[PDB]
Amino acid sequence: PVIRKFTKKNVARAKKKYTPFSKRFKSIAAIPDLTSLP
Amino acid sequence: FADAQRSHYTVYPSLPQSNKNDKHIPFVKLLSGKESEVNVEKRWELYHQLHSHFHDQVDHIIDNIEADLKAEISDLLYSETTQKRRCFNTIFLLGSDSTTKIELKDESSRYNVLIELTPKESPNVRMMLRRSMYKLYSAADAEEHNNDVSYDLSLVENFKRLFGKDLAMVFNFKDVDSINFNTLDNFIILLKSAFKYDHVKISLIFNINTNLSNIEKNLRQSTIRLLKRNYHKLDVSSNKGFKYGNQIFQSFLDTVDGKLNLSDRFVEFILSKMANNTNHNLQLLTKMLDYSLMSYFFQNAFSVFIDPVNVDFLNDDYLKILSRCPTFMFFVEGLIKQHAPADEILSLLTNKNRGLEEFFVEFLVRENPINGHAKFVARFLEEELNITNFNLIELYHNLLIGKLDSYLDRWSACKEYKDRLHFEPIDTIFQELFTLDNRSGLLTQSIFPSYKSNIEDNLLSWEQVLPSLDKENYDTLSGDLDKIMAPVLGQLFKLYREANMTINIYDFYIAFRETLPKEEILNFIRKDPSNTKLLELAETPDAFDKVALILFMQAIFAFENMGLIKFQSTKSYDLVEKCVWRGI
Amino acid sequence: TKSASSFLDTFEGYFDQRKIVRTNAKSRHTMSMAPDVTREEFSLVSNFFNENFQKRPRQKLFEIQKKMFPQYWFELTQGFSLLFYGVGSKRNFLEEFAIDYLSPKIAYSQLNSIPCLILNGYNPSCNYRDVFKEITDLLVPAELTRSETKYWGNHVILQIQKMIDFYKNQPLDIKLILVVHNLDGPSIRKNTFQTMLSFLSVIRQIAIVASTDHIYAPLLWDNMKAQNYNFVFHDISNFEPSTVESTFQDVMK
Repeated sequence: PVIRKFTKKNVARAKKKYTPFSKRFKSIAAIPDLTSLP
Repeated sequence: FADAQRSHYTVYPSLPQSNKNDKHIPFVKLLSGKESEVNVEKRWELYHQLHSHFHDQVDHIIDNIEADLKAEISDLLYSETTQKRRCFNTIFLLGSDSTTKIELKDESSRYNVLIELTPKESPNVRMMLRRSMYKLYSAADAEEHNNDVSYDLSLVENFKRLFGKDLAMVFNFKDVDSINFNTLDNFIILLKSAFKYDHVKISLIFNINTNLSNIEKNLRQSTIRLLKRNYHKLDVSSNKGFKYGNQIFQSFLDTVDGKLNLSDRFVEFILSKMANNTNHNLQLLTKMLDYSLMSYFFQNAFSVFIDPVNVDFLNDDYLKILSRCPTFMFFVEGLIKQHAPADEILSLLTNKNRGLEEFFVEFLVRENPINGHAKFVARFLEEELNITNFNLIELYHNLLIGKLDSYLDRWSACKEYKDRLHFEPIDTIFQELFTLDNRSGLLTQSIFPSYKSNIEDNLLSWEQVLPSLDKENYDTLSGDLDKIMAPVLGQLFKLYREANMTINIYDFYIAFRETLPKEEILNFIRKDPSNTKLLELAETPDAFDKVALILFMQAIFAFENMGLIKFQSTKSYDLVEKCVWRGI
Repeated sequence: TKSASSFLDTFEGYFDQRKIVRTNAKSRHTMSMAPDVTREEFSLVSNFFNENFQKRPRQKLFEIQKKMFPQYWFELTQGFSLLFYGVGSKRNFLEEFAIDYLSPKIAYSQLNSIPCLILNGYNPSCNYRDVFKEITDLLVPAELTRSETKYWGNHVILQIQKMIDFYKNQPLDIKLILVVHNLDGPSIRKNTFQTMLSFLSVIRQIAIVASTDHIYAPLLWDNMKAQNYNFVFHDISNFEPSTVESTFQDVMK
């Protein structure tokens, strides 16, 4: 297929999400009660 | 405003939709505005026929030097072996600019890669190695129709078992005079260990733009003795062996064969400007000949008469123009001085238009072959005599002057042929409207100008660029100022020329302050009707110095970014240094 | 009077005026004793004297050299680049030549107008990567493929080389007019910018209309740069007051 200029065979990425808390519901008036959340 | 404060503002110019004219060609009305529009259209089409017929041959010569060079290099790149078998083939391409494409042959069960290398592509040895093995693995795995390797000579070691083919890499160093030779012999040492792998064949190709005594002076001696195993030289330059100057200047005569002529001064100017430049001469030949043609059809109305169909559009102003040719004056003086027929010279002097109008059309059937006989001298020197070191431009120059026999005896090889290679031509009447020429200094002023001299001339004298007027002084704002006062930045240069090498800026200001009129500018400064700020500084008892420092500092900081003034002693900027002298 | 020079300006005028002057014959006068001004008095008398000292002779000169414009269009359409050296600002010359005259005449002759990329090269904030970004949407060429890009090469120079081999199989009409002001300015005289602008002039389908200000300008171009430009030089020195560019440079006391 392709011939690459260099390789990064020993790479380890975490399992971490990119979208922040601001885009959970996109509703400031309807944020649930964060204290007694599971 | 604020659009000349940002770099690269693109601008779409809006346009009126149509004007409905023939103004689609730049050729203006000649003969002081008396020419016909159909003649201007025919002049444009005729110039384009001539220019296309020239450049369609120039392009074949220029794309034939590559088919000669690829044929040349790829014969001493192959078809030879050395008994040592542990050496790389080396080809020194002398005088070559890095502009050539190299072709590698079939030679099946063996790859052939070409690794071009550059002084930008070589800051040290490891980038050369990584780029070389990257190009090798790319041009090996893409010419096959999967793992990742490291880019070093291990790929050269196991190229036989990775792919199954023998390696033959041909290196190609582009500007060998511009690479570090300290990096280059390190790369040659690092390549020398590839000899032990029994399936490689390294070939080195050096594109040198200087002589070979400057490459083997900078290299180390062990690398030079390694390069002395199977080396070949090859002179690649279009001045060696004048075959491509004898095909561009030959093809220029095939467009002007009978219609146009070349002057003496023009061909010697060509020879003077082709000899002060060695690297590219097949381009400085064409961009002088085309600019000679372009300054002809833009200037000479009689170019419309170089085609033998436009013979009937001889208006009165063409008969005025052709009558004041001095060769025709020599012919009419001949018609006076040898014999005396009255009523024929009385006709053709100023009265009869029909005799002069029909007389000129006889003067176009004549050929008088200069360029029709010079090809015979070229074929005689190339085929029958076998001398391939002659210049068609200089032979044509001596043939145009008439001292061709000196140039033929310059070799002392054709002593039995100085009658066969002889030709004494004469002039045909009305050459001097039909000759490509340079007597006005046009090909000098706008191809090879004396740049710095023109800048200094316009700075010093300045009357050859600014006019003097005699009516527009009272409706203006400065009518009496253009005659008694030199322009600032052109007046300051008169003091800059006759200053020392170290110019004190206060003395350079005082010398500028007492070369200005005092009792004129203190009257002039109160002229503006709109503003009120310019008049109160004239009500200040030191107006002349405060208006003199503004103009002086403006001229000084205007010279400085032009290049004539260096401010030495940073954090002072008070003692400037003159750093451009006139006439050099 | 203040120079004891036997010769004037030639090589011997260079050798003669480069003597050695003693410590008492010297005049160490600071320019503090020059009568100081404000910035606004300079700003006022400057713009007064720009258009009210030789205004009508300079307009006469621009009308004299304004009937030279068909030769400039002829030289551009025959393959050459243009170079306008001379005393004074050549800015309004190229703003009144390339915008007004040139691109209407080019647009009519091949039948919107022809795009004009002005390039203020007297501004020291003149990178060639955003300038080549501005070229690659007025032409929109092809992208650099994997085989044609190289190991950490320069993508701009390789893209211009790809455009050069693309535009040998094309009709010869001007597709852009690239108007460089002060081609030897402080951020464009460097080598890779000149390699860019010299490889752009190889294309017949772009007309380069440049201008210079410095006097040692022609040594920026060797036998490879001066061959890919193939300039024709035109001294249009018109003694302009040059006040667009001096706001960039330091006018420090």
